Amino acid sequence: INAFKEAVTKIDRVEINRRLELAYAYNASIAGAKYPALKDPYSAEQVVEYARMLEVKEQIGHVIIPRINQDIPIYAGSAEENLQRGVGHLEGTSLPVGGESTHAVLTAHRGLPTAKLFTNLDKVTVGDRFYIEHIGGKIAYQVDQIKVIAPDQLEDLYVIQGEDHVTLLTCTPYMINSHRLLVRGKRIPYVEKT
Repeated sequence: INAFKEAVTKIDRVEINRRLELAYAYNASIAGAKYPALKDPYSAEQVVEYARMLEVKEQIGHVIIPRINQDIPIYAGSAEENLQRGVGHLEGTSLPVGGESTHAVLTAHRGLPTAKLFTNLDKVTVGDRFYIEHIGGKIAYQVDQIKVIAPDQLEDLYVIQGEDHVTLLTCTPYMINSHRLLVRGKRIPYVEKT
């Protein structure tokens, strides 16, 4: 929410860059494999510390989607704790700080009575934009692909070398959840202007 934007301003640029660098290294690591053992976010299988460097007052950034007027905190891992309050990052996929050979997967709950979250993620079209905001600032994506897969298929979630992507992942059809609707953005130039 607001505790992020503010809490961020209070941190020193050097500290920030130290922390971003640690994330880039993580990402470069993931990019390098071979394929990470990826695991259905929608199950208990046991706090998470992989993304400590990005963590600022519990979150690691914010996901903005103008088309559906959503601005949702992001939390590391996909524990139900976090899916109750916002989007959860899927451990094994790139940290959502961007860079070539990264593919971050962000996942969210549809239909919750508390928050809407990715409830209206079906209204998102190719062409649309969303933004990840993190300790580093705000980066921009343009939806380049929307795809419906079976729950045990994952090829679509891996890093694509030389490419910079973020996928918003939810369940589908609405209220049947036999499948997974993936909305994947592709990094585009964005000059944050006051």
